[PDB]
Amino acid sequence: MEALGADVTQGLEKGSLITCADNTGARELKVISVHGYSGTKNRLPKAGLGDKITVSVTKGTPEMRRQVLEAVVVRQRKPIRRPDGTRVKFEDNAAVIVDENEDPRGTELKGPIAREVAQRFGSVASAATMIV
Amino acid sequence: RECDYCGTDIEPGTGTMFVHKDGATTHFCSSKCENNADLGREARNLEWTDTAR
Amino acid sequence: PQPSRPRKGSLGFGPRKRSTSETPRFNSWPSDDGQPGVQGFAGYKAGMTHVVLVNDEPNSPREGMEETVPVTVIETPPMRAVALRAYEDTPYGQRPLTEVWTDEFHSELDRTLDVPEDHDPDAAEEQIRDAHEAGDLGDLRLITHTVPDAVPSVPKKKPDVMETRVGGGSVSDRLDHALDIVEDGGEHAMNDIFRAGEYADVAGVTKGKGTQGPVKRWGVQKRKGKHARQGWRRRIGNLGPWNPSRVRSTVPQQGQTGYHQRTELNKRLIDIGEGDEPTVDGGFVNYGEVDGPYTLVKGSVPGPDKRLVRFRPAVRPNDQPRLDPEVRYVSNESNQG
RNA sequence: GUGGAAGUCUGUUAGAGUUGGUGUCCUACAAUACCCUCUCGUGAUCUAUGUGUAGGGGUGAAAGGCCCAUCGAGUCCGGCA
RNA sequence: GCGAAAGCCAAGGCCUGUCGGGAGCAACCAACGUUAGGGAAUUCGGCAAGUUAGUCCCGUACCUUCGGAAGAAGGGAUGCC
RNA sequence: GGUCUUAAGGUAGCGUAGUACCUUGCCGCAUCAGUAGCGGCUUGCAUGAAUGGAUUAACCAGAGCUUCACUGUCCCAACGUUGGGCCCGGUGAACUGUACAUUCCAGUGCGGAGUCUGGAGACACCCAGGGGGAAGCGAAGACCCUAUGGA
RNA sequence: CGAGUGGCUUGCUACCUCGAUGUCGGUUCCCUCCAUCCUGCCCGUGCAGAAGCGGGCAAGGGUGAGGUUGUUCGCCUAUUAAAGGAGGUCGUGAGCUGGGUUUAGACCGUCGUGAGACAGGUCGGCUGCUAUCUACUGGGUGUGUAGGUGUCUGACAAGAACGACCGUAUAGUACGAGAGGAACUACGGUUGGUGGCCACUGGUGUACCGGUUGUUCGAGAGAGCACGUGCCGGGUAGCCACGCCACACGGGGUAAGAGCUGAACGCAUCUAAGCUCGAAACCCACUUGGAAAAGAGACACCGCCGAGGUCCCGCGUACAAGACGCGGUCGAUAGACUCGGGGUGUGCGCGUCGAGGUAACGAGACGUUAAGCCCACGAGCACUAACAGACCAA
Ligand SMILES: [Cl-]
Ligand SMILES: [Cl-]
Ligand SMILES: [K+]
Ligand SMILES: [Mg+2]
Ligand SMILES: [Mg+2]
Ligand SMILES: [Mg+2]
Ligand SMILES: [Mg+2]
Ligand SMILES: [Mg+2]
Ligand SMILES: [Mg+2]
Ligand SMILES: [Mg+2]
Ligand SMILES: [Mg+2]
Ligand SMILES: [Mg+2]
Ligand SMILES: [Mg+2]
Ligand SMILES: [Mg+2]
Ligand SMILES: [Mg+2]
Ligand SMILES: [Mg+2]
Ligand SMILES: [Mg+2]
Ligand SMILES: [Mg+2]
Ligand SMILES: [Mg+2]
Ligand SMILES: [Mg+2]
Ligand SMILES: [Mg+2]
Ligand SMILES: [Mg+2]
Ligand SMILES: [Mg+2]
Ligand SMILES: [Mg+2]
Ligand SMILES: [Mg+2]
Ligand SMILES: [Mg+2]
Ligand SMILES: [Mg+2]
Ligand SMILES: [Mg+2]
Ligand SMILES: [Mg+2]
Ligand SMILES: [Mg+2]
Ligand SMILES: [Mg+2]
Ligand SMILES: [Mg+2]
Ligand SMILES: [Mg+2]
Ligand SMILES: [Mg+2]
Ligand SMILES: [Mg+2]
Ligand code: NA
Ligand code: NA
Ligand code: NA
Ligand code: NA
Ligand code: NA
Ligand code: NA
Ligand code: NA
Ligand code: NA
Ligand code: NA
Ligand code: NA
Ligand code: NA
Ligand code: NA
Ligand code: NA
Ligand code: NA
Ligand code: NA
Ligand code: NA
Ligand code: NA
Ligand code: NA
Ligand code: NA
Ligand code: NA
Repeated sequence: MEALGADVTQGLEKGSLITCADNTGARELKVISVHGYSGTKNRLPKAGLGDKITVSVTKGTPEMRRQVLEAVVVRQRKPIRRPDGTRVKFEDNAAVIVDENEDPRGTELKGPIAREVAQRFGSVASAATMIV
Repeated sequence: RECDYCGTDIEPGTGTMFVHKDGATTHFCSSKCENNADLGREARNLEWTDTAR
Repeated sequence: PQPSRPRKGSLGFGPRKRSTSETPRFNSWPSDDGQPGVQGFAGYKAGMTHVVLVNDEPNSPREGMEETVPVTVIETPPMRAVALRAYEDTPYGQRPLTEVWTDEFHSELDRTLDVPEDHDPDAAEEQIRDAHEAGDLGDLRLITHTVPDAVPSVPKKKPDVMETRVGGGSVSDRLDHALDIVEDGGEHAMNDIFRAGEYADVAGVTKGKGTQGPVKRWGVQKRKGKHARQGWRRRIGNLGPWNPSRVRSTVPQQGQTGYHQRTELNKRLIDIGEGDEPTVDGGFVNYGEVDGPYTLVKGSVPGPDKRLVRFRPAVRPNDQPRLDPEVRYVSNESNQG
């Protein structure tokens, strides 16, 4: 994919439970895979900012519960680095469900989103409130 | 830049930009400042703080 | 079924033992393109700091913006060519032929050498040109050394002598260029060779760590799960299979780590200044204060502070040199805090 | 409210026991030990001293368990070279 | 302090759970401390470690042999002057 | 089959069971995914009434499973503390030893060789290490058969 | 139907070990094979494109993570360029583990008159050793080459030092009715591996500073113990990774292959002679090692009564011994002092305030006070200590 224009240190692992940042009817999401990433013996699969992941819907509406959907990491607790060296950490870890073309399945986005996320997924970005 | 806790000029190419649940942004110049706020202290009461000076 | 996995560590920096010279020695040299010149310098490592810059790279979308880069400060006071060494071509490789020296010796070159008293700078020269007429004149390299005295932070005075290579247009030209550099007093400086923006190779003898286990020496795994509370925590499962009934060398074992030579590839030169523009507040920890001839290097460099590190114009550069990058802000903020 | 029953609870009171660590030890400190962990802990409780049961015999809330580091038949000497 | 509990201190006892000297004292091991983000992916198994904790007030499900389940769970308080 | 063996011919329950070969039985719950667990079903290879059947509150260092919480169990390791470890003084054993012995790759041999054959490699001595080999050391194999053996 | 190769499976055989060659599975760590899953170069196609299908060369590199099961096997998920297979005593227990097989205890079913059995199932059930030789990893002492200092050379040896993916432009282009949809080339990034480094972020930091519970030294002041810090907050240096830097291209020769010229065979033919091209593979390149390379090297200078080295003294850019490196008054090597830079976070005392109380008394608040305390760093500074001196050497 296109450069994030920032250095990331993965804050997630396959199996990590995170927050669903949208009105999709999903509240809790469970990480499952990481698009375009193959690890190495014993290394548990790492997921960080701006990564197209694969998710299992953990909590929510009885229609959305247990659905295998794709999504994008929009916030995380581990510090990610910008060009000027500053670090950037968020309150929680989260991602917004996405479809095949990579357009949000939900309508609006809850909470902020790092500005670096815009460059990889504009359709998600052009639907954002705060872009830190 | 200037620290949103202590108020001391922040050295370029140094620091963390914390982002809150609401969306607000807070630049800290050090880990000392971060943990001093995570306790519940306000930069005003801390004497060594420039905000307090 | 035994999932695959690459080996632990490289068999290319072996045998992992202590180095023969605390001074690095280059094995390869830059080809003879432009005008005649010396292909290397040296200086002593001072420390780390960041310098803010303007994105140079014309293919960086961010081109022209602010950008903080890590820089290893290094003191590079003028070195001195004390002689011209010439090798000849034999069916047994290349062998030294002779040396042509000077008379003006540094007040302390005797702490290492048995400084010459009666040399013949004409007959050797003579013999050299004669080898050239014959067509058996292999490359030309100058015996060079430093002035540790010039760096206060560096405790040592006893000069670190070492041979750098001269390669120019024709062979004749650089033979002379060589002769002249020497004849005077051999004095030369960084600017004479390098230029900010350019790419260089920094060789140096790494920080030494004594004997260490395989975990830290080869990146093997400590024991896991229940295995770790058993009486083995940081040692491999086995030294090998039944047959061949022996332990290979390819198997990671305990040994000497650090203080090995490494010629770290493609290091960029941010700026080459003089004075205390780089020095930090309080002082470069475990090193001291910098003030004088220096060089700023992008990234890390082999060895700890005070160790001699040699420069050589990158022999296998990937990028075209983007000369004299704009330096917007060099941090002097203390290292302690 | 009083009363203070109980093979009752909690419990490193004392004392008794011995679940996991498959730790430490494994030419030991020790021919069964150390440490943490764990169980009972007014009762079919624990304990000292005295005293009774002897070898195809005792004793056994029974595991062929125990009867002096000796048990699907103790130990000593003899039959025996 | 509930306490023959912890912990700290007397009285009394001891420096004899009886070889010592030196190295910021490496690898390795044994007891153990702390580890960002993640949180059982480790593993036959959460083995090991950890988490909870004392007292008071509010409050308490299924089921039940009506004894219990129950300290269920869940919620708040706690210092000093 | 719509009586024959042998006296009767499985009733209440319970049921894929710590009993079910087939077996990972089928359906469901649960999970991204569940030879697991639970519920239902059940012709039960080869369940069943004091050889006790079923049901069940309470108790349990008893066996399997799930969730919240928790964490260096793991991702993936780091740094630290204490006792050793290492160098010096003092004290001072045991195991084990046909002989020779600096080996390595092949070969060959009672078919698993440092010692044969052919090559390769190898200056001697020493310190530290984790144990690849000596089919390493320890125990006249408990497994198997043999003995006109034992209990 | 016919010919074969390998030695993963299974079976047969009874040569080898019963004065013992520790089981299965797993783990860890190491070399290998090719019968190639991916990656590189090819061929054919029922080859428009894209996507596939079949074959060829090719072992550089990769070939991962999880759910049930002791499982191997295998079944399932989501990722993936692909998640290939096999050998090394079915590699590895003087490495781990001990879940299964297969001791002794017990239950169920089946069989049995019974003791008791089972190639049925289930619960519980132990992992000894101080390495002599060899082997390899690292480290030293001698001898040989036959005085010393410094700089070299390079027989040879090691490397995967790099592998792969996504994206942008080329392009909505070639091709195609349409749908759909390439490439050469140029860029940017991620991932795995690799080597090094600590400005930055993070960890540690029982150096350090502060808060506070219990108790003891009468109170106060200041301290000890609470496991090797009581607990809690903060944390320098350093060491680190979760932090940061660096890791080609290109030549040369070839394979599968595409061709040229070309005869045997007037023709034709890529081959027979000859020539052009062509793989992630091979050789160089590039990194590391390397005068003990017995052909035991080369240069330069000093010296053979004297060059140089050892012990010694102060210390480390080095360090388990040994070794290595620097300094020694012609000095900043270490300590002290002082600044500089940092860590805490406002000291004792006293003044005022202080809910209250007749008073005694009074927790605490403010000021004094960016104070008090503290430093594994830097600088200045010969104040102290680097003094005395001994030894070897052609
Ligand atoms: Cl995955
Ligand atoms: Cl392990
Ligand atoms: K045998
Ligand atoms: Mg694994
Ligand atoms: Mg620092
Ligand atoms: Mg800072
Ligand atoms: Mg009781
Ligand atoms: Mg064990
Ligand atoms: Mg009695
Ligand atoms: Mg029995
Ligand atoms: Mg007796
Ligand atoms: Mg007995
Ligand atoms: Mg953690
Ligand atoms: Mg699991
Ligand atoms: Mg436990
Ligand atoms: Mg069932
Ligand atoms: Mg009956
Ligand atoms: Mg031989
Ligand atoms: Mg026998
Ligand atoms: Mg038998
Ligand atoms: Mg008999
Ligand atoms: Mg036989
Ligand atoms: Mg053996
Ligand atoms: Mg082939
Ligand atoms: Mg196609
Ligand atoms: Mg290979
Ligand atoms: Mg085996
Ligand atoms: Mg294997
Ligand atoms: Mg072994
Ligand atoms: Mg064993
Ligand atoms: Mg078992
Ligand atoms: Mg079992
Ligand atoms: Mg069992
Ligand atoms: Mg042992
Ligand atoms: Mg203490
Ligand atoms: Na242990
Ligand atoms: Na042990
Ligand atoms: Na009553
Ligand atoms: Na115990
Ligand atoms: Na008897
Ligand atoms: Na007898
Ligand atoms: Na004594
Ligand atoms: Na019956
Ligand atoms: Na830990
Ligand atoms: Na061995
Ligand atoms: Na066979
Ligand atoms: Na034998
Ligand atoms: Na095994
Ligand atoms: Na290959
Ligand atoms: Na599996
Ligand atoms: Na074997
Ligand atoms: Na064992
Ligand atoms: Na095993
Ligand atoms: Na080529
Ligand atoms: Na030599």
